[PDB]
Amino acid sequence: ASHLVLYTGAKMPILGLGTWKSPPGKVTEAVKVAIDLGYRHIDCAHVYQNENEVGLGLQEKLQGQVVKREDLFIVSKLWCTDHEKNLVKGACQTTLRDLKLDYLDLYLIHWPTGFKPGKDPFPLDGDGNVVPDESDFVETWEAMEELVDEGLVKAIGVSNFNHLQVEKILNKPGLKYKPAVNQIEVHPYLTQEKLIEYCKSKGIVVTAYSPLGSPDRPWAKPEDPSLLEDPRIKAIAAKYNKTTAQVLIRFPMQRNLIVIPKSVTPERIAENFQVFDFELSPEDMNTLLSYNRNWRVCALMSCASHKDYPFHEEY
Ligand SMILES: NC(=O)c1ccc[n+]([C@@H]2O[C@H](COP(=O)([O-])OP(=O)(O)OC[C@H]3O[C@@H](n4cnc5c(N)ncnc54)[C@H](OP(=O)(O)O)[C@@H]3O)[C@@H](O)[C@H]2O)c1
Repeated sequence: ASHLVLYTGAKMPILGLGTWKSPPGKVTEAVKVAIDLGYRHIDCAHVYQNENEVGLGLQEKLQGQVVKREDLFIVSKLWCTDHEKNLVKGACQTTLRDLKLDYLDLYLIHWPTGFKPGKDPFPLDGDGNVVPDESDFVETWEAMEELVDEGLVKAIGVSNFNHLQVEKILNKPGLKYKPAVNQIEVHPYLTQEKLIEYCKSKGIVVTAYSPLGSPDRPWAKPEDPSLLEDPRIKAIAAKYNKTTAQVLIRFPMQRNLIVIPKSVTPERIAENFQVFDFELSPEDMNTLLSYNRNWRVCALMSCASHKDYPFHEEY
């Protein structure tokens, strides 16, 4: 479509640049190059440790009159150690200052899981699992609502919430704003049609993260399945005279999901924008959907015992 529309009215660009694992000394040029290629949406997060450097690229493009702030759709996320209601405004302000922006277009609760506050991002105990705080994400949701009320963010949403977690927000007494977006892992090996269908029935947009399976994820050990080099999808690419990457990016788009592929490589940032020039015929769509192995790349195993760990539920 080019954009999907959130329930607030705001047009959210269907393709965005992902910045997880984009190193601080590469992400400014990547952001700059992307905006030069026409990307108008950047997905960021406090925990990626490069929002300052994202802010540099953006500032350059905005002072250089290459883009108007209204044309940009910048997303960031509230980290797990900042879920306590009193910590939320502070975390949104750090992110705003680092990004050098006055408001965010979308701010997401990054994971349902609140971790014990402190500077350490993943506070681990002696057994090695993560330490929980004393908060419920419904209380965090309320402080996220105050950010809308003050004009710090134009829309709020969640990420990696299962449908019962989304339900607990939707059914909250006093709910002022509902999640405009649920950003979740989606790719052939985790097609997520139940959660997607659910959010779509509730009028929540879906952003598919890790559209290519994340080759650069630290935990990639040699025996892993590589979506990009899986001969089956490379074959349907060959037919399309498109790459495995461009077709794995076209797939969520054809499902009416926002896609945010990550690349710091200029050439691949341009290739990933070169997806608006074709359609996959319905057999192809069915051929990729049938690869649902329910293979998660972002499982957060360290937090599997957490009361709000999202993935013990089916969807
Ligand atoms: N909410 C959440 O919990 C959450 C979790 C994970 C990810 N996300 C978001 O989703 C974004 C994308 O997911 P991801 O970074 O995990 O992985 P991804 O987009 O599936 O894959 C990124 C990897 O694939 C490579 N790649 C990108 N374009 C390519 C192309 N055109 N051809 C060949 N290889 C290509 C990248 O290499 P180079 O970068 O070296 O080019 C990088 O190694 C993240 O950056 C982040 O913003 C959100």
